[PDB]
Amino acid sequence: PLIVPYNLPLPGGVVPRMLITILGTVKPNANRIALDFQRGNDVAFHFNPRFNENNRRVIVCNTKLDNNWGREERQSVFPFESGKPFKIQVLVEPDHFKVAVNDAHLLQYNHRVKKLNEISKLGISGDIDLTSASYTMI
Ligand SMILES: CC(=O)N[C@@H]1[C@@H](O)[C@H](O[C@@H]2O[C@H](CO)[C@H](O)[C@H](O)[C@H]2O)[C@@H](CO)O[C@H]1NC(C)=O
Repeated sequence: PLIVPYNLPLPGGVVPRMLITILGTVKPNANRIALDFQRGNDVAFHFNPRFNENNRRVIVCNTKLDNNWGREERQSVFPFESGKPFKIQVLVEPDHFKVAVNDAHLLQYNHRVKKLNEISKLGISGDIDLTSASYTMI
């Protein structure tokens, strides 16, 4: 097991065909999970399952540039459950991050930060027990 928050270095940045796999279990009565793909202080892709935003479960995705959050992209399909093991796979494609949860496609996020090679770390945080975080090329 890994200590949360966990920083996964992405040496030389991300590139198309890189697959990141995250295995963990959601804590009971979780509030949030977050993945933050970083370019220095900037957040290229923030992926943020929220378990109780005004008694709704929602995934919020966004980009933070110069300390400012941009336009949120919201997904109401919510495959995480409190107390239960999950797998998140993030596949870098030429034009977007593609995210699957428990083997099922969830969402795509168009690249707003376009210097992919500068996206050099992934932060994993939130209400989880983290089992594994790794990457491979497909
Ligand atoms: C309903 C709505 O628009 N709520 C937003 C919050 O989502 C937003 O929260 C911040 O969201 C960013 C990602 O976009 C990130 O998850 C931060 O950790 C989180 O604090 C908040 C502040 O940017 O703004 C709310 N908007 C309003 C109108 O208050």
